[PDB]
Amino acid sequence: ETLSADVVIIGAGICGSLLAHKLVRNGLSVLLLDAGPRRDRSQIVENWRNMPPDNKSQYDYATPYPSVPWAPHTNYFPDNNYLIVKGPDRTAYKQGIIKGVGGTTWHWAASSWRYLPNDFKLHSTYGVGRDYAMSYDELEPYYYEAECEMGVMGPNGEEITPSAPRQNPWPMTSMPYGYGDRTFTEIVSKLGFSNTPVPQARNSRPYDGRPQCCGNNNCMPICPIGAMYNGVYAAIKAEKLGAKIIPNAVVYAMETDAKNRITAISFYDPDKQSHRVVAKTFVIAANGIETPKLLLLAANDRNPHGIANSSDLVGRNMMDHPGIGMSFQSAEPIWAGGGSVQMSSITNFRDGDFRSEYAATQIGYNNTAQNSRAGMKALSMGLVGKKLDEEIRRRTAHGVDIYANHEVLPDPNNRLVLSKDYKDALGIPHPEVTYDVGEYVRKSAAISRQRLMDIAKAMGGTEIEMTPYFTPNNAITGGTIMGHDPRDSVVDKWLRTHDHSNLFLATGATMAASGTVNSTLTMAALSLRAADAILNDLK
Amino acid sequence: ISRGHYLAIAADCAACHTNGRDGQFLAGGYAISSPMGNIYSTNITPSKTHGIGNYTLEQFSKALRHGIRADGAQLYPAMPYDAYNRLTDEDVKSLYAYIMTEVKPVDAPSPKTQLPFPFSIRASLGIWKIAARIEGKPYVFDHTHNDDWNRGRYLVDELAHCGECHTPRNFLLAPNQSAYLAGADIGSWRAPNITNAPQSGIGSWSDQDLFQYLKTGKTAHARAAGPMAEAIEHSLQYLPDADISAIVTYLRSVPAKAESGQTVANFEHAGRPSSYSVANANSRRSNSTLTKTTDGAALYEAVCASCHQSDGKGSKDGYYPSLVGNTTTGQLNPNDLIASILYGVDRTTDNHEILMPAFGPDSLVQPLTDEQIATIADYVLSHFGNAQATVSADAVKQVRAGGKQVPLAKLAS
Amino acid sequence: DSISDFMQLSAFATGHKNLDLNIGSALLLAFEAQKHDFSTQIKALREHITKNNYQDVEALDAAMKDDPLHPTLIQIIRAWYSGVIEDETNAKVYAFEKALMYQPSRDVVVIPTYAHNGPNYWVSEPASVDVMPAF
Ligand SMILES: Cc1cc2nc3c(=O)[nH]c(=O)nc-3n(C[C@H](O)[C@H](O)[C@H](O)COP(=O)(O)OP(=O)(O)OC[C@H]3O[C@@H](n4cnc5c(N)ncnc54)[C@H](O)[C@@H]3O)c2cc1C
Ligand code: HEC
Ligand code: HEC
Ligand code: HEC
Ligand code: F3S
Repeated sequence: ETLSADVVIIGAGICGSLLAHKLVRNGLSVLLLDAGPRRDRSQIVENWRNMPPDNKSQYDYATPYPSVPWAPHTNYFPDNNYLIVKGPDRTAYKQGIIKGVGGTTWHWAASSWRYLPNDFKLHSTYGVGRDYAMSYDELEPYYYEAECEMGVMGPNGEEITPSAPRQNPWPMTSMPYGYGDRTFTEIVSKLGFSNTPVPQARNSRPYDGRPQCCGNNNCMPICPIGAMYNGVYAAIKAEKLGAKIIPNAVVYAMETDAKNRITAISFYDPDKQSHRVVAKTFVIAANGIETPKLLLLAANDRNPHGIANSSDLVGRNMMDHPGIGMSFQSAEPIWAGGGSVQMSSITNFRDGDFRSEYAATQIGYNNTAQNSRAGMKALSMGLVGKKLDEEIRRRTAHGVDIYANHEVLPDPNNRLVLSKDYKDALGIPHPEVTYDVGEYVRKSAAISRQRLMDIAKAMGGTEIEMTPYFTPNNAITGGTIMGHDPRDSVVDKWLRTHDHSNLFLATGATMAASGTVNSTLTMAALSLRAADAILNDLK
Repeated sequence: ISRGHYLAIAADCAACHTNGRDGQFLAGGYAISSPMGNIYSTNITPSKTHGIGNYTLEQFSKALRHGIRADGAQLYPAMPYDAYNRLTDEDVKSLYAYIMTEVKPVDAPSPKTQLPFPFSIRASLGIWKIAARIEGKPYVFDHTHNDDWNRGRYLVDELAHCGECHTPRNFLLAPNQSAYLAGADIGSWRAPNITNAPQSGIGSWSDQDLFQYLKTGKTAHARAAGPMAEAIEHSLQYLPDADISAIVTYLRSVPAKAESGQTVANFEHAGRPSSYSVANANSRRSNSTLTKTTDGAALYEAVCASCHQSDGKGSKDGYYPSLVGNTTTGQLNPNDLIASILYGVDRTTDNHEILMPAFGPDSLVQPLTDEQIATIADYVLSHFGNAQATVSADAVKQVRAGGKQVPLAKLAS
Repeated sequence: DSISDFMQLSAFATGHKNLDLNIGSALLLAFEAQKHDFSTQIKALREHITKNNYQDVEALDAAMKDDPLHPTLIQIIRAWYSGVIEDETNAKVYAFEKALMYQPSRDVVVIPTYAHNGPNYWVSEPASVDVMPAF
């Protein structure tokens, strides 16, 4: 079988599933391919419950999702070494991904953020980084459409230090703060930092047939009742409308004609049997890591350097949010755990004139419950009886986790060369990232560390543990940079590859700037923009 | 509000003449899952072209009570005209005034109901009405009882038409007056017995509990779902406290219709102090897409134990109902439990909405198969609800299909 | 016999009388699988408690230090509180939402996957640190 369809989307993540749902909502036949298997939320919940408590204390977000050998994903507690990272800041790009129908949004914190207008003209405004191919106004309708689709709650009536001015209010209103968030907000307000609610793809009220969040505080890595948004919802909705989903479909090769248009693609099943797929329009929505890997791996005779790699920019300009963690015991109880895992963040330093010199930061407070961490730490101290219970209670009441993410400019040397030393069960080379944080982020962190120290001192923290390295934040952006010049970018403002007019890249790898906050909402907005472009093309 | 507005709210005409939350209101277009097909409610807004704007007082009274349209065609029994037949003339006049003056006209045609032969033609319904003994004199107050009892009976029978769904139907799909309020199957859902039977019905319910359930749909031992969700969130929650008290008073006087094999009340089933084993779940790790999780207790813990606690007693504040001592789980007929699992609970009272996520094939949170749903229901019944009740995959499939197909519907094949 | 002895020793060591029987049986089976002479250590420990008449596990831990029976007692306490016996990432979990390390904050901090009372409980003020909830 040749598996014909009008449009085939490689990757059933949030971007791929949203695009497929929008397409099938407009009378287009869509074939949805995913390298991973189908996943059930309840089974993931059971896997997390039976995960060892030490894997809950330290934030393991991949063990609940089994790593299939044909399409492995990152698992950093045994460090399966699927994603090899090199460079002076290799620790900053140990990104977590999940392969399957639903993608990495199976275990995200659902912090749906709208980029500031200056995030799309960073280069024109401050002289650093790259400019987006489109302005914020051109993405605002798609921002709102994505927010309505996933049900993004937020601080409807509030005034915020710049927060992407909205034409319409949020579909919901932000759920009330927990005790920890209120205490943190008061402390940082006394310290001069503005703690504001994080716009989340969470249900403060029943919505889309999904319940209100009971505050399980387990948004990372699975919400047992499904009160967040996951890409599996869009995948299910698209399948209900006629889209065909083929799990365990590892796309490995693409075929091109004389006009460089993509004519057909091929994928492997777990048994390494190749199936061919022919469609009018091809879309790759895999990842900021898997999409450049597929583009480089499927290099043809017409494209020796890789698909849509005429500019030699596929895999370059990879950015993320290098974060600095911090853990300590507050003098006053914080009782972390009430509500979501990420309810608030300090958006005071999301913009300013300082961005021409050093990166802008997003200081936040982690609201994950500390009972597991407190119990493990107290047991590690060799306490017994009543003292053990008192120590567990004190450590779970005073446990505080503080992070500080930054913005990294698109550096051409942050490559995604295919590894020449490692492969998987299908023989596909593992991705390999050479990550350098850069002087921008280093200068930003020089001040962010002082800010974290001030926050710790304000709470009178003890046992202050600070990460000496940079931590990842799973906002895999760049790899197929966007722009107007075909020789300086991979895709145009419509997320269509310059080399092949037949191919669309509906991933976060198209973004020209990492921004200061999480970037999946912008990914969804770009996917919906690409959906509009595809619909105009085919009709 | 005007008298006509209150009567329209009590009669729940806006629940079936409004196509869900959207579709204006009283504009028709709502699909009623009749046993032999789909019957669409007609437009009621006073539109002189697409509604009933040209209806006279006599024509409207005929349509409301005797089920005869303006042109002369018989309305389908989906109209509870067998219940509205005893409405007083003043009430009908007030309703007519409310429909003519207090609702803006809507010019939008409703889908035409197309039933299979011999139900295609709406002319044989005269013989059906003759056989159903529908005709009756308008309601009058019985002087043997007090005014509260009379008003409660009026609300239960004529206006709110509780017997439309809580009274079983005979072969001809006519009301079975012998088993008055004895419980009935209305498709995917089953309306329980609500007579004064201490064990089979609601005789053991406290007056405060019954009043709270009718007003809000939420009580410690029972939660309203499905047709009660709609009925309470559209009509009952807006009724005055006096009307609900009258309804409770009348219900307390309903003759009891005992059920076969009933020993304790549906809400008096104690929970078995048992649960699942965490240790046994270790082998099921690295086993996404739970198909090897055939254990009922493990399935309940994975899917349902997040909200209703592992012991089934629910949350402390009562937001998540206690499956132990719950009427839906304590029912001998597990139809309501299977329906709750398949479709969920969605009730918006006083602008505040609870929501069970659906767990059927069309679920967004966690789709479940018939075997998995049957196993979960069996575990819930054995441990938290009625032990004697049992659920098989065939029962779940039949509830999904819309309940038992009545023998009368088989005649259109 | 052995299961009852293990349950009694666990009740003494953890200091809490209410211990799940199924969880205890699974823990005992896992311990005997890991150590083939576990029951001998259990009997030696209980003999020590009976002979020295230790009121609580505080006194038993303060005394008997450096004895070869300390590691197994600490292992029993850790297994009952955390629900695991091994430190690896694939270790079997024998108790979640019932492990004794979650109970001291059960009244305030949510055992993550299992919900607390209602979708807006966190608006209320939390309890004092200085009070132990139950068990
Ligand atoms: C722990 C964690 C927390 C996060 N929290 C947040 C947050 O709060 N806010 C936020 O905005 N973002 C957050 N993110 C980021 C978010 O998860 C991702 O940005 C987003 O899911 C990107 O999804 P995607 O559709 O682009 O790709 P994915 O959803 O990751 O993958 C799409 C699919 O493509 C498939 N695929 C890959 N390669 C191939 C191939 N060659 N052939 C076929 N199929 C293939 C994969 O199997 C996958 O199912 C978080 C991420 C992590 C790991
Ligand atoms: C007129 C106002 C009434 C009154 C007084 C009652 N009903 Fe109903 N009812 C319907 C359904 C489908 C259910 C059960 C849903 C489920 O299975 O969870 C009920 C339930 C009740 C109860 C609770 C009894 C118990 O759960 O044991 C009570 C006290 C009750 N009802 C009283 C269906 C309908 C319906 C549509 C067909 C209509 C109209 C009514 N009910 C009306 C009334
Ligand atoms: C696992 C699949 C189950 C099972 C077997 C049941 N539930 Fe729930 N449930 C939830 C809520 C919020 C309600 C009530 C709505 C409201 O009161 O606003 C319910 C209701 C039920 C019932 C009905 C009780 C009655 O009618 O008296 C039953 C039989 C039932 N449930 C069984 C919430 C959730 C939930 C999210 C928090 C999850 C998951 C489940 N329920 C799962 C299950
Ligand atoms: C508020 C009290 C109430 C009034 C007044 C009312 N209905 Fe209807 N009504 C229907 C259906 C279905 C029809 C058409 C079926 C038929 O043709 O037999 C109908 C027909 C009518 C008609 C005939 C008009 C025409 O064009 O067919 C009128 C008038 C009417 N209803 C008024 C479902 C309902 C339901 C069930 C949800 C309820 C409750 C209900 N109706 C309550 C009410
Ligand atoms: S996503 Fe929801 S179910 Fe709880 S864990 Fe977070 S509020």
